[PDB]
Amino acid sequence: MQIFVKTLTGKTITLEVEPSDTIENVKAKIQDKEGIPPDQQRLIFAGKQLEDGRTLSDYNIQKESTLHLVLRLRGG
Amino acid sequence: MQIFVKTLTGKTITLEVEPSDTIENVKAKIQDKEGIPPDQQRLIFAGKQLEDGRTLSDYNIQKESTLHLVLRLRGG
Amino acid sequence: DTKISSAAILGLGIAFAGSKNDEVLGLLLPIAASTDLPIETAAMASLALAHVFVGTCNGDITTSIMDNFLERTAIELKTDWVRFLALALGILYMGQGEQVDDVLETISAIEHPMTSAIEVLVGSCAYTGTG
Repeated sequence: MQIFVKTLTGKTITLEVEPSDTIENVKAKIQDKEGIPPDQQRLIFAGKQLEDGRTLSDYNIQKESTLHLVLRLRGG
Repeated sequence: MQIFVKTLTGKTITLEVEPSDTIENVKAKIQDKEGIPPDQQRLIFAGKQLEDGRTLSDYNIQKESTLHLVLRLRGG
Repeated sequence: DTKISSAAILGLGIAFAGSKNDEVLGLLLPIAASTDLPIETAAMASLALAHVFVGTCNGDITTSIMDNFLERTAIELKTDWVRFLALALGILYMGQGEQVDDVLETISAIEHPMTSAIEVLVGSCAYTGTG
């Protein structure tokens, strides 16, 4: 499955994953592509954070899906 | 314990929770009332934002407490 | 070389000027709603957002713009910006109905940083809201 990942700027990335792929796995493919560490990532879709462990099948994330990549951050 | 949940939009929901109720549990009760997914629920109190896990007895949230709930961006 | 950004946000603002599409608030929101973002584009972006949707409005916009206000920690550096945050968040409203009243209540719901200065500015000037 060919999915797209739009950055919080414009640049996009095409990851060749599948429906039985786990989010964590996807983040891994992103780290190998760019260089950002998982712990420093946050996939959002339809205005909602995608928890880890789950798969692209749970969110019904089909092909040509533009995932909104963001960088989470602690607070207080 | 009867508590009130004031949403930024404009509404006040009343729930019957207990001091031994976990924030996550509260968010669930709300989802059943309206339909706003848990993840998309930012509860705030006299202190600050309540994290998912602790209980209403940790933040010293007594009865008749108005929790400022904010929607974290739309969510399909 | 921090400057190309100003050229971007500028064009965009003039791009979807009169159209009210979906890709606008789609990416603009996060830029100033996601989770703590460089006051460099955060503020600017926000401005443009209101600039276009200066007329109409909605809750999602507020609920969001608010989420950021909280993720705004003076961890970056010392600089004046209350001029923008106030402006936008200001014109953002114009109707009536203890609307702005609730907003201020939120700012209080959390801690109490320098923002307090704003609590007075707005808290002071506003439509009748006594008993």
